[PDB]
Amino acid sequence: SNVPAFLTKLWTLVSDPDTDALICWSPSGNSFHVFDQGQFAKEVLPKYFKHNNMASFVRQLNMYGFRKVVHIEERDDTEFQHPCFLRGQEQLLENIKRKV
Amino acid sequence: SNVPAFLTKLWTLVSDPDTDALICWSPSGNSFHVFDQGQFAKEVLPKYFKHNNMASFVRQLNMYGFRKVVHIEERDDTEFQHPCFLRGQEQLLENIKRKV
DNA sequence: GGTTCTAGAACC
DNA sequence: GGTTCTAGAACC
Repeated sequence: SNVPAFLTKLWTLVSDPDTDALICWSPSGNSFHVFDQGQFAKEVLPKYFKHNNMASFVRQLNMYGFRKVVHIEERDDTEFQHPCFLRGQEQLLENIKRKV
Repeated sequence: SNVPAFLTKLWTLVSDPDTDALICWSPSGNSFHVFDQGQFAKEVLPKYFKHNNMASFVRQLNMYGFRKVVHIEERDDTEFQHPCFLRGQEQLLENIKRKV
């Protein structure tokens, strides 16, 4: 396949029991969460990407069409969502498209 | 004076010995640094602002014309700068202007 | 106005 | 293309 390396890395990042303490799939599998935003940034992002910044990780998620899921009004949790980014459906990452 | 509350809060945030471990003036006084970005976010921002997010703190700094100082190529440090935001010159915060 | 979310554009 | 920096616009 010729899927972008961001998405195969995201898939791996999320899909990793050892990682699940800081970023894991939602129990249904239609979204993924990230806890302790700043530790994840510091302790996980560099092992997959060429930086250590949540800001820059998020920027990609937006560029590939992901949208944050809003938690409405403590709870240091950030969740993201894309229709073709589903736990049972790895072959759907091919269908994701970065906007250029 | 009728200076915006963001800037009086920034001034206080930076200018506080107890805070200086996570955000302090540059030794000359022409800029301010922030260390351990994520802890500052979590442990300081909420005591001055209605959130706990660096992203949203930065956004204001940009809105009031601050510009990040680039550290060029480990070093978990972020520095910001504004010509009318100087340690000896509190009365110059009146001269700062948010773009609208 | 402050906060949050997303995106533009420059620099790699 | 990925990263960084800043800003637009909607929602409060």
